[PDB]
Amino acid sequence: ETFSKIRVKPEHVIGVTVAFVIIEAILTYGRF
Amino acid sequence: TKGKATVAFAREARTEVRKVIWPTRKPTKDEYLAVAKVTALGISLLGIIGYIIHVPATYIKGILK
Amino acid sequence: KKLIPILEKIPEVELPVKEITFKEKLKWTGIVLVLYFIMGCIDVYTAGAQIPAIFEFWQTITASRIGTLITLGIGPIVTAGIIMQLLVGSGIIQMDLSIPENRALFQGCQKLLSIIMCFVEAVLFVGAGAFGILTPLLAFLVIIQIAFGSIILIYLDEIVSKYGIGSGIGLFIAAGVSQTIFVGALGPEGYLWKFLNSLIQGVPNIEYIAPIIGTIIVFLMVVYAECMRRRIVVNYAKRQQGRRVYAAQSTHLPLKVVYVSNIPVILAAALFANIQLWGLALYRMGIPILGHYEGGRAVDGIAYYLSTPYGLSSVISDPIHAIVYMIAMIITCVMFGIFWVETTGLDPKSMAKRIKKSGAFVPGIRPGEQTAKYIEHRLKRYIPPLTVMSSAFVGFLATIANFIGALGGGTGVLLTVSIVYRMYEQLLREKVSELHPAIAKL
RNA sequence: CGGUAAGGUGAUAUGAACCGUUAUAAC
RNA sequence: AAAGAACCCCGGCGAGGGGAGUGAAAA
RNA sequence: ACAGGUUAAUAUUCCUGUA
RNA sequence: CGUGAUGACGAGGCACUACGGUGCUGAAGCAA
Repeated sequence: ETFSKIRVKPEHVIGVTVAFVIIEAILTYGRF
Repeated sequence: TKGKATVAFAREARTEVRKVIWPTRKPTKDEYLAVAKVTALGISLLGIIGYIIHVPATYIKGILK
Repeated sequence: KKLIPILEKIPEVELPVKEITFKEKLKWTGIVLVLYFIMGCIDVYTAGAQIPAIFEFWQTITASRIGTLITLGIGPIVTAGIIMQLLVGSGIIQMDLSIPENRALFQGCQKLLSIIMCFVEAVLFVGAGAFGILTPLLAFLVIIQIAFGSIILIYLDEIVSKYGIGSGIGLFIAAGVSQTIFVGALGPEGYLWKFLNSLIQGVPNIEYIAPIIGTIIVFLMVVYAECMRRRIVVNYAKRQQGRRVYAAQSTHLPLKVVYVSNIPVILAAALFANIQLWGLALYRMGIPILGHYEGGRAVDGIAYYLSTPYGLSSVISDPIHAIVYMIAMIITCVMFGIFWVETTGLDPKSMAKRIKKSGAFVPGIRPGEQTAKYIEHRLKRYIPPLTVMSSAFVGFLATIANFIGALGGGTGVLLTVSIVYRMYEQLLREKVSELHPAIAKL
């Protein structure tokens, strides 16, 4: 298995990704 | 040295089997076509899904660039 | 002792021993798929709306898309895996995985490196002049986003890998190519139209429909492989009574042909990917170690001799160039292939158990099936080739698939077609495992 | 050669592959 | 009329049995 | 038609060497 | 008795291995 002392539930990575999208999706576009 | 000989032989011995394995329907008036079907069908779904998303977003980007 | 400290700091994915319904593995996969396509729609935050064309060579095997939140794509992950297979391959760092140690060592380790290669590539990309404006400030910002997007994939892969079907990478690649096709041919600036329109305009352009053909041909060719197949077996045995039938007969087959050299060739092509990148990079940022690019790609040097010819039409105007590449790829394939042995691959040991039960044994009755139980050598022998064969077989079909040249990437189409079929199989082994909650190993 | 006909390839006998539905299925 | 008892449990992936359903009835 | 050699199971029968 | 046979086999070693076992090599090889 994995020696990853930390456990991360997928629901997070998904939501964290919805994060990158929103941020840059607006950080870039929607100028001004 | 010998190593190369054996390796070269194995390839030949295999080519021989390919000869025996065919009869059926070379392979079958349904088999081959199948792979292409499922394969193409799968690529279509993945490709189609990409098209939706993709192209609509491009229209907007251009129309607001 | 090992890099266990930071290694234990690198997050992972919570694998539930709960009920993960087919319907859920499916629905999961799909969510990953979309976040992907989506990320491929979003440009990287960068004022310099002007970018120097594109690298028509890295995108395909990388499943990336330069200029987007995934401009680096699977590229790192592949790079990483490439090194590992290189070290743990040429014995340089001999390891007998067997033990959950070496196994989880080889892995965990590689994973880390993937994040290392995640940033490296990022920097290398911008440093290769993938965007044009090297505003130390803006440059930094970009790299951030870039490698971080690739990170998300690394974790999205993990998700699919433990919450859905098939594989992230495998998926991703097929995801990209498929799209690259459906869009290139039919999308906005679609080719089918550019051709169709060119017909209406009255100036029939054979160059607009061409690439579309290239792809059909390639598909039919790369597919021809997934056609053959034995048939098959077989076994036998009866005397049922275990308290409920037990007639016993014996499984069948066959299975198909190709795929094995899948991950291998993915690495060969990916090697070349990191050369054309690493050469240009270490070109407009140093000395011409690898080759003199100019014009974007390379027009001389190791780089030149190792640049796949595809795109639209096959290039005859350089025979020698062809020859070398081919041979160059071929051998590179044999390599990673061998390095896949020292590691792991389609093994008889494994097929032994499972090709020695189909039937019965037991007490009730005399159902035959002797098999079997000491006759494995019959596989490892008949086996060797199967996967292969290879660096020239698989590597050849891929390379020549590029001379011909096609939409999405001759080679890309290949992997895809395979990945897609190995993905169909996955969907079946599942549609069935969704019945008898046990035979999760037959 | 005649009758007959949506059903058939005798039984334990399923499955598999096939033959027929209008006048060379089968009986 | 096979609807000849899916599925769950003890038991030696036994024997046998207890539930669960089929059935007008498993008296 | 002999001596070696060989199969999980055949043998002056199969392989070899020599009749 | 020659030859068959500077061939084979051959104590034992160098190898893998599932632990049924398998490869490379190889001394003496005569007389009463």
